[PDB]
Amino acid sequence: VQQKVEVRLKTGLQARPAALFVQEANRFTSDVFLEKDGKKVNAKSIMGLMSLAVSTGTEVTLIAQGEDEQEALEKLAAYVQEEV
Repeated sequence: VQQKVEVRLKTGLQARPAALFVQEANRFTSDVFLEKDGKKVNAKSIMGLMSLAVSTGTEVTLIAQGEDEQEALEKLAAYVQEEV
């Protein structure tokens, strides 16, 4: 089941946090995504990170279409815009 919460990627998933992002979204047994204002990709995947997630400042919706749909999507999107 897929849900996603769009957040501004203040992380812009460069590596430090975002590797952990991918890792968490990935922990989540969900087809996770990150959709830059709709431009979605597998959040836990290369293009999810490097492509969409890496777009620091984009209001990208972090999806999780898995066992931890809601869980994954919300905390992962949260993560992008929650710290620095």
